[PDB]
Amino acid sequence: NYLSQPRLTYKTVSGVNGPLVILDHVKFPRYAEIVHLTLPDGTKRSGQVLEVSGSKAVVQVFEGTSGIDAKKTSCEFTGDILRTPVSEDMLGRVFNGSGKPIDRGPVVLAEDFLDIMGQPINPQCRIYPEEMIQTGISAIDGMNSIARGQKIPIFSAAGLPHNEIAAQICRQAGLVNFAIVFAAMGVNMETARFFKSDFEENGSMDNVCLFLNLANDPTIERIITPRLALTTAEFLAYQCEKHVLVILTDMSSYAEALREVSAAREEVPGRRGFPGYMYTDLATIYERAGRVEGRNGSITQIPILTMPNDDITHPIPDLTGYITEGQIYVDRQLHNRQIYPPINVLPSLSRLMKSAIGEGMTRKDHADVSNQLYACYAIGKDVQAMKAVVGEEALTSDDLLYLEFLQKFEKNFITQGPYENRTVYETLDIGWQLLRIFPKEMLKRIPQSTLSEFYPR
Amino acid sequence: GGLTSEQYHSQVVGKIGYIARCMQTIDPENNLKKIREDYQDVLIWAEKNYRFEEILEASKSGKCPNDLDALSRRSLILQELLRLVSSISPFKMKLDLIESQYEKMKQHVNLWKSDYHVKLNQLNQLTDYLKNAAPTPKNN
Amino acid sequence: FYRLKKIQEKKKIIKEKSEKDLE
Amino acid sequence: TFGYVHGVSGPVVTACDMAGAAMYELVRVGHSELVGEIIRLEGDMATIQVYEETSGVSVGDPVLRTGKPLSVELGPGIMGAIFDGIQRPLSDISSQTQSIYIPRGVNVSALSRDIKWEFIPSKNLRVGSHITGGDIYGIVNENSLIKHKIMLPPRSRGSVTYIAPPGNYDASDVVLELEFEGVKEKLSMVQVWPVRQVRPVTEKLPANHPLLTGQRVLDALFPCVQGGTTAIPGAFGCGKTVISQSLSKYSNSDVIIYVGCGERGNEMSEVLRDFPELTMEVDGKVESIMKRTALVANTSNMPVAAREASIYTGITLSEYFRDMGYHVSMMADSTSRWAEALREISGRLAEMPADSGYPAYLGARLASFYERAGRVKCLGNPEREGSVSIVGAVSP
Amino acid sequence: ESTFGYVHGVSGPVVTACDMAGAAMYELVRVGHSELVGEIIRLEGDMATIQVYEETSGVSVGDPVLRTGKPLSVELGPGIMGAIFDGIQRPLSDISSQTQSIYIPRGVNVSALSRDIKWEFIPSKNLRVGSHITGGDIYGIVNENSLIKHKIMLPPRSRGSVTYIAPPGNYDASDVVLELEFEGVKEKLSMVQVWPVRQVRPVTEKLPANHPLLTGQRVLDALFPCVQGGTTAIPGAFGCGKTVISQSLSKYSNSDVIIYVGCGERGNEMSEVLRDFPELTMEVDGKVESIMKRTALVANTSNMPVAAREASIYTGITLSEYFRDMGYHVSMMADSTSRWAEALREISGRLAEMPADSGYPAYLGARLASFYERAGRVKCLGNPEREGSVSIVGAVSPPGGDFSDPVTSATLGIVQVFWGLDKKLAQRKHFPSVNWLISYSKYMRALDEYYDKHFTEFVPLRTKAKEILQEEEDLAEIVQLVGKASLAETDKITLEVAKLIKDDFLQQNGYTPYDRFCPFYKTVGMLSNMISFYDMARRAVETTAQSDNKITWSIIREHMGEILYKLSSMKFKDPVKDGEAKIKADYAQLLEDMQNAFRSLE
Amino acid sequence: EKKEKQIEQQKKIQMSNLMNQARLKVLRARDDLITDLLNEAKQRLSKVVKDTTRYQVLLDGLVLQGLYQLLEPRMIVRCRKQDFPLVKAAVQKAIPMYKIATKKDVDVQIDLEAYLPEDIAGGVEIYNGDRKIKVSNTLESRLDLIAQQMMPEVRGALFGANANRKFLD
Amino acid sequence: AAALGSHGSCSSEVEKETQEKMTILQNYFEQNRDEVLDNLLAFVCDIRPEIHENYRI
Ligand SMILES: Nc1ncnc2c1ncn2[C@@H]1O[C@H](COP(=O)(O)OP(=O)(O)O)[C@@H](O)[C@H]1O
Repeated sequence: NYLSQPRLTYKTVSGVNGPLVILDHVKFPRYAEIVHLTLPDGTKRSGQVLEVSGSKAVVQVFEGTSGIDAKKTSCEFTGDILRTPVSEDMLGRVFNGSGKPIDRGPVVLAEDFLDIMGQPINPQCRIYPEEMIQTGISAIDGMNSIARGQKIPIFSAAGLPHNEIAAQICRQAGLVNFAIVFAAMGVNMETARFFKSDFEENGSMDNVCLFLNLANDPTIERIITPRLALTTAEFLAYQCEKHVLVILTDMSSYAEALREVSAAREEVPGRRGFPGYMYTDLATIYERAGRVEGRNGSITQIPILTMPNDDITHPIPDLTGYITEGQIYVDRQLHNRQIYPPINVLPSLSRLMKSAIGEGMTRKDHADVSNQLYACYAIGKDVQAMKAVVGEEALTSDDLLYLEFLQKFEKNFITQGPYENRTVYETLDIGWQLLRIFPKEMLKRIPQSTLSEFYPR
Repeated sequence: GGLTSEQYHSQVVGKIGYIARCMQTIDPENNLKKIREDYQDVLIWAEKNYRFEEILEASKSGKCPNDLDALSRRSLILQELLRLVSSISPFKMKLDLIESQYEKMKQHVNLWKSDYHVKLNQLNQLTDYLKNAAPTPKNN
Repeated sequence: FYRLKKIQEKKKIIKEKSEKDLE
Repeated sequence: TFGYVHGVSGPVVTACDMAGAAMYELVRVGHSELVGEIIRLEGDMATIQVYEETSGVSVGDPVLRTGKPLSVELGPGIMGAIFDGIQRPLSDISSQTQSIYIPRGVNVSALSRDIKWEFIPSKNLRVGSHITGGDIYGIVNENSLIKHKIMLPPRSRGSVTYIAPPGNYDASDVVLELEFEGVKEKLSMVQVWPVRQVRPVTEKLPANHPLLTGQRVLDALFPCVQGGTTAIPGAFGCGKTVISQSLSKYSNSDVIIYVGCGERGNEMSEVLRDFPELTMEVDGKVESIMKRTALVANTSNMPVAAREASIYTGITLSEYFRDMGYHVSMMADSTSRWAEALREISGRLAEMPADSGYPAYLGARLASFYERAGRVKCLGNPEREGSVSIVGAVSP
Repeated sequence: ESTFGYVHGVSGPVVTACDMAGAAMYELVRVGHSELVGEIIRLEGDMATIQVYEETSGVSVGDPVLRTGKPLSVELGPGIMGAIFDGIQRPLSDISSQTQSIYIPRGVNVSALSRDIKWEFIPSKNLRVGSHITGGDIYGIVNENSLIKHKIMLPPRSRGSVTYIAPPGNYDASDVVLELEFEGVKEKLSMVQVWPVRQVRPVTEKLPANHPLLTGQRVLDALFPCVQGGTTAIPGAFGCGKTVISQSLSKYSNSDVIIYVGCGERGNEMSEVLRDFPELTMEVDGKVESIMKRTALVANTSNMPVAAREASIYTGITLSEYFRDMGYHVSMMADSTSRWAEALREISGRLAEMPADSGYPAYLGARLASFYERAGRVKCLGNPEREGSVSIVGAVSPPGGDFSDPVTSATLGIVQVFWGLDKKLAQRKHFPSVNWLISYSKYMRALDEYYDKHFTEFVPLRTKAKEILQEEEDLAEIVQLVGKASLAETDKITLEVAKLIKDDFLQQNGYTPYDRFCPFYKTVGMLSNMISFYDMARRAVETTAQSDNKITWSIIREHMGEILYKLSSMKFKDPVKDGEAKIKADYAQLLEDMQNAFRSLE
Repeated sequence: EKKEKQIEQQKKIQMSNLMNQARLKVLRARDDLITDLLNEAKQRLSKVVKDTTRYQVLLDGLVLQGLYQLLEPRMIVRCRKQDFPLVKAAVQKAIPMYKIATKKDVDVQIDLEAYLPEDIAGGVEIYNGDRKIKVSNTLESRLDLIAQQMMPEVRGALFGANANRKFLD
Repeated sequence: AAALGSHGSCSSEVEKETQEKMTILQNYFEQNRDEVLDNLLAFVCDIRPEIHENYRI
């Protein structure tokens, strides 16, 4: 039942250091409870107790500590953890990174006060994500197919059209109830306006929710922003049984907020100064995906991240790559050549694809065709690297065919218009229209039965 | 991002009070009847001697008109009329022309993109210079 | 840097404990 | 009113009787009134990172808290001024002291009082009239090019209780009084705003109109919009002066702000020598560009905090002119020198290094700075668009 | 003395507690009104510091902290097999069945082994009142599953004289089935024993490991073989196959039971295991049976509490040592021992200990060592002799994909087998992505005595395969700067056979039925053909380059292009559809066809 | 044709904006109705405080509730002048009940130098003797604290239960 | 002109549907207000003084 006991309010700010306000004389501090701070000028702020010890409570302040005062600050301890006022009516709405509305509508009337952290979905009750989504993009639906409830990020260099690809997934995604939750961390308004405008223009609003943390909004909200989005997605996908697609924009800016907090708290650094626990913290975001026992609903996720300095080995793409099932990669080596969408298949992979393809889902050839496209594209890059040393005179006639394959593959299989939608079946037809460039006997990844049914067609 | 609720409603009672001050300047005599009717909803809140706090809490209560995207458009039309009439001060324009220019501006999509605003800014550039410039052939 | 920062913090804590023990 | 110095170690001064202090409030430390920012509170004590050299600060010296964080005095008297990065007026420091140096602990007000400017009150206002943050309560005719729109501070609102008649005033004469919740505010022409706080606006508009530089390659192949964010590789051979001077001599911008983030001493003085001598055509006259620019100039040996605050001062000036409905442009002659200053602050705060030794927040400090660019509907009632275009040079 | 102390402070997974005077280090405690499990990681006066095994969000100062005198411990007995447990041995199936919710509720006190179920118990017949009994004595067999005779045995710390033994019948986990007396003190035992996970279960002797752990995969079984009782790592970057290998050993190996530890792994891993293992079947005695009947899962998915990763590893090895004492050849998967090391990093960080490298604690080497050294083949404890084993397979997941990583470096100094997975192979979808240059096995000298018996032809073939692959790398470093035209014809043959070995031997598709498993007779037959081509093709050039009638790689390819295609086709032979005699006959036909074709060039 | 696509896009955006503003008008109406319910509850409390019988029972509760949250050995209770005779009795009943439940003495004073605003309908606020810590038991605070947490039950009653919600996850 | 006419028609339709939805909301409110108002008034009046569970001695 409701917490009937009246909240204590403390002026006992015994110190302030970085983003932390250290209360004292506190009565039974509750770890991770939320405190509402009132500054001397009456400005409201909020903060989470990150450590407790006897009478002390180390409140991290979301809106930052600038202007906190050791005598005039008032800290109202709410007696409970951070909760989201979730409801169905969050679809068709826009909220800032702290869950306050910014669409000039009212506050959310809560159907429930879900804990923002969620809970671990019991691995016995986690239904395996077998059903396919067509995203409409051949570089995905062909060689990187996405399951219903499968978490799979877009990894990109900086300045690439990854937002336009993620918008295209929102525009075109459908199965081979539906809703979207969009989150963004540290997004520039020039990009926030793009997503908000694309959903409004496509008329999608009645089934999408947006959480926006803009580039100038307080950096600590980035930590709760994807959790508010996922908490709303858990309500929609488990309490209301929708298929929800969750888009998380620049998990890089989320990971930068982790690096800031650790640098200010002096927590132990892993690689590149990120928190030593970063894999657990990302897992608390990314594992809130997938189907569950006795619910029709599902949380798909497409995280999005700018890889710093294009480095695939960087902790952000690396830890994301160890959690999420598969990664879609987009590359300057395609985008500079005007190849939109710039999806480089070779570093890409969908872990849940092996299950989302073949009879009842897709044509029986799909599992073989995908692997042979990888072999030909990869050998094409390898003979291209050879050509750059030894020239086309040293390459065999078959090596020239792998170069012609690479050209026809990037022009036909990857390149696709921003409003062009391709079925998986049309994509596999294009797959064979490329694989047919080689003689039948060259196709060393495909079974003889699959070649006999599909190679001459 | 955006504005605090106190700032938002403060900007609303600002634009209401300002639309009224503009209306009193464009029409000291109630001659522009069809224009004045298109602001009666906001003008009541300033023609009555309300305290700033009273009109502010009335805006929070939704009794005052309070969409800033509506008030900015409505206020911009009146101000671009007032800038017109003030930038031609030596020649009082006819009342039918005033209500005609108001209607044409009310029908236009966005006045800052309009050639109306370009022409009016050029009129102001000449006028404001001539209010200060010394005797010389160019200035004559 | 992190090791040396924690060492300097531990020395500050030892100084604070000594100042309390001098009461 | 004031606390007392309790301890000192390099730039870090610990002070006691600081119980009323606030985090990042700005303090005058020592009998010399050295500037310093509170970096920590620990009860009735504060730790102040003094910006200036602390040599000679003594235990028991006074520590006067200014009621404000690092902040820019905005108002008439900005145009043609040269400031350091913490908003001290370098031309007035020279002219008032007759010394070649910046003295330690300058108290000089950043917009000079005892100068009288012609003020015109906005002719529609009356006693009892409603007014809101960003309303223009008058104009100051400081220059032929730039008329300074005097306006209500963004947080202020209420009913006008007095307005000054047309006349001559210094920045500390009361020009407007207004009442809200039974409390009166007396307003000067000077307006003080926290330098790390974005100045609010009615709407952050999409940027759509070109910032013509008058340069074929730039204006045709790589246009920057008004309100756009842009970078230049600021290095020796590159010729970075060409864009800087072209923007100065021709650009479709109403006001230009420069920030020297810690330039080399001679290179800074080259810029400060050149700009008084640059001119542009206006209404068929030729006039010095110093009528429409302000220079936030720092050499590499200015206090670390002046170099780190340099961009925040330049953008706070630029946002102030944006809120007048001027299409501001600004340059930073190297954001890398600003990031070295930010690195040094972080090293003195003893924070964890991120990449190449820079702090964790470098990306968010840059992104929150560039996000302050744009085109906007300003605050207050006169329905005016403005912009800030940011030209931040980089030195890889 | 009070049986409980109180929470003094909290920092993520670490709770400091006052009034803990007389609490033992690594004693288990219940923290909070929700009774969250935690274990005492430090002592600091009348005060203790607790690694809480459940998420501490909402724990308050002054919350009760109940002491227990128990260390972190696992119930062992009937009902382990086929169940799925969390990192602290609570069955996720009963958590779901009791709670009726998709979530794991904080602080659930569900008993690890169920007490309402009655199990069929056969006493060992030879025992009677007055008989002598000692730790590890099998006093009855419980008919748990069709595959797994659950040998009930006396706890290793216990000994005495039998005072009662239950007759054949049906009993639950609380029913007394055996009673001892020792020194005049009685001791009653049910079918469930509790073991402290941090303490190794003792053995009569740790035997040398001398039989291959045959797996699903060609490259493993042939070129880098594991041994039953061996310690193995699979260090690999994301998306390489480290779990596909972990699953493929679990689905297809000669291990009697598998303990699968989902320590810090993604959530859908456990779902994929629970999807596949009830449907996938082995065969015993002419009966088809589901492999889930021989597997236990210790889930602790990446989002479940960080501390529970450590308890999950120690739970899975304690279960594995329990079935090892039954004489079962256990295999234990650990899906990331670096996701364990990261939990040691995090608790060590909350305790503010000094780090060694990348923030990891200095004891990480010893923590990993005292995990892998729990492997072996053993003479079990107690009366009837057994030769059980634990084989451990740690899927190390190096940050950034870089094997200079401390977990990888410490693990490599501890394991005897290293299947290093290369991301560049996985990008090319060359799977299994095991890099044959960096990988090794230290067990080959111990396994040669098995191959010399069962597969006397194999040791030369293994040697030649490694040599052909090594030569391809030593050739490739030249070719990359001059072009293939620089090579001798023997070296073209070496490169081409190394491409056959790369694309058709080493590569193996673990999903498609032909390569879903690959028995050793298929593996040796494939390799024998590829090396038979090498020795004949090399002889053909070396025999004729002395003359005008010189054979070349192009001459061989144009005369024998169908043989090259047939050699690559050998992977498609399917042990489900094709009998052993059929695959052996086809592979013998390719040997004869090659011999007659090379005899036609000479 | 590009201009016609822009006309169709403008039509779609305009119809989308109409649907968005329509949805928001409904949501604003819901929030106003919930606000009217909370205002009517504040008015019902402003009637209850006229009965010194029920209002003394509320103050006996609200004062002791404050004491049980603070637990300090010295406390200051703040009320309006109109409340003070009732609050003095409430403190005189609460001190015994407090010492019983906590097994310890307390000194409690009423803040006769700093009464609450007359705008408050009723209830009490309680502070330490050092004033550094407080607990708010004004009837307005109690109503907002509960009416915020009960908002799911309130929405379920004033608009009916959500037909799509099938699990309490 | 055909787009502008369709926008005017749609504006009338969404306003009509909004006034219908607001009528339905007003009805559910007036059917339930008394019970809700009395329940909030009961919970807010029913104080139940409590010490925090972690208090000792
Ligand atoms: N032997 C194999 N046969 C076929 N596909 C494989 C094989 N090994 C790995 N893969 C593919 O590689 C993907 C990534 O491997 P996985 O082990 O799931 O990743 P990780 O190494 O991060 O645990 C798998 O989902 C599967 O699609």
